[PDB]
Amino acid sequence: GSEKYVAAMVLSAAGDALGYYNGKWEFLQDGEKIHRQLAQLGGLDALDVGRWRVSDDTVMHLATAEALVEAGKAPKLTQLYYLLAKHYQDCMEDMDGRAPGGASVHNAMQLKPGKPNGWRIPFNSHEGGCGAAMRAMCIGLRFPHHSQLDTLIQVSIESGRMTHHHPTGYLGALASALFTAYAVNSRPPLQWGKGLMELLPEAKKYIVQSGYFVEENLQHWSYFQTKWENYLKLRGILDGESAPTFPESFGVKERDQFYTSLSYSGWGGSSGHDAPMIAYDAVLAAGDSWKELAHRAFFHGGDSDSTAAIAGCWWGVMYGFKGVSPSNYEKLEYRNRLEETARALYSLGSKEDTVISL
Ligand SMILES: Nc1ncnc2c1ncn2[C@@H]1O[C@H](COP(=O)(O)OP(=O)(O)OC[C@H]2O[C@H](O)[C@H](O)[C@@H]2O)[C@@H](O)[C@H]1O
Ligand SMILES: [Mg+2]
Repeated sequence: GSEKYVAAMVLSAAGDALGYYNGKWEFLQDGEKIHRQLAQLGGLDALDVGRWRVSDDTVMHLATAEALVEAGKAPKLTQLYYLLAKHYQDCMEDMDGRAPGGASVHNAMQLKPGKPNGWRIPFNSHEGGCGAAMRAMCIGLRFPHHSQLDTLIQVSIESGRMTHHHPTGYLGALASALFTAYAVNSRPPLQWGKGLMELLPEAKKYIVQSGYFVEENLQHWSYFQTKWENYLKLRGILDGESAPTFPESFGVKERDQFYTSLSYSGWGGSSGHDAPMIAYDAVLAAGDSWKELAHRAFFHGGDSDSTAAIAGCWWGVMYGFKGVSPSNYEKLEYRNRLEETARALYSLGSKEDTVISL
C-alpha cells in the first residue's frame, strides 16, 4: 500500500529528527539523561517536531530516494549511478546545523558524476561508518521483488561505496535496503537476520566480480559477518526460526552498555554493522508500539539519529501511522517532499520491472 511507503519515508525522518533534537540528544552520551529530558518535555506523544530539524541522515535518504524516482521504470544502472552521485554531491549544500558525517561529506564532494566510473572511490580502512546504511532504506522500497534481489544487492552496495568503500560501511547499506524489502513483503522480523546472513555470499560474489580493491575488501569482510552472527546467536535468531530472547535486565542503562559493546570504537550505532543492528533489535522488541521503538532506537546515548532513521523506516513500512502521535510528524521538515517522493517510489516499487545492469 501507498500509505505504508509514505509512513516509511515520513517516520524515518521523524525518527531522525527525534533522535537528533537539533543536536542536543545526538551528542548526549547518557541515555538515562535523554529519557529524563523526554519526560520533562511531556513524553513522546507530546513532542512536536515543528522546530526539530532533520539531520544529514534524512537529507541523504531523500537524495537516494529522489535519484531512484528520477531513474524511472526499467532503469539503466549507469543512469541511476549518475543520478545517485549527483544527488549525493548536491545534497551537501543542505547540511547547515545537521552535523554531517565525515566520510559522507568528504567523499560526496570527491565524486565526479559524468565521468565513466566517476562515482567510484578507493578502498579506505576508515570508511566503516553508518553513513551508507542511513540512506539506503528506500532502495528496498524501489526493488522489493524477489526477481530484483540482485539489483537490490548491487545498488545498495554501489550507493554505499560512493562514500563508504569498506565492507563494514557498504554492507550496512545492504542490510538497510534488504530489511526494508522484507518489511514491504510482510516477512516476519525474526527472519530478517537469517536472510541477511544467507545473502552475504551473494554480496561477496558481486564485490569480487566488480574487481575494485578485491584483496582489501576480502581482508575486511569478516568483521561485519562475525558481528552479525554473534548478535543473532545472542538473541537466538541465527536461523530465523525462533522468537528472539532479550536479557532479563534491559532498561535504559543496560541498553546503552549493550550498544557500546556492539560498537566498533565506542559510539553505539555509528557504523555500518551496528546502526541497522540496533534498529533491528528495537524492531524485534517493539512490535506495533511506536513508543517502544522510540525508547530503544531513538533515545539512547549512542548515534541515535542514525539508528532512529533506519528503525523508523522499517517500522513505518509495517505499521503505517497507527499509534503515532500526529505532533511527531505533522509539521516535520520536508514532510511534503517526503510524502511525494514516497508516492512516486510506490508507483515504481509496486510495479515489478527489470533493470539494465552494468
Ligand atoms: N572500519 C570501520 N569500521 C567500523 N566503524 C568505523 C570504521 N571506521 C570508522 N568507523 C566509525 O564510523 C563513525 C562515523 O563515521 P563518519 O565517517 O564520521 O560518518 P558517516 O559519514 O559514516 O555518517 C555518520 C552519521 O552518524 C551521525 O548521525 C552522524 O551525524 C552521521 O549522520 C566513526 O565514529 C567512526 O568511529
Ligand atoms: Mg546524522
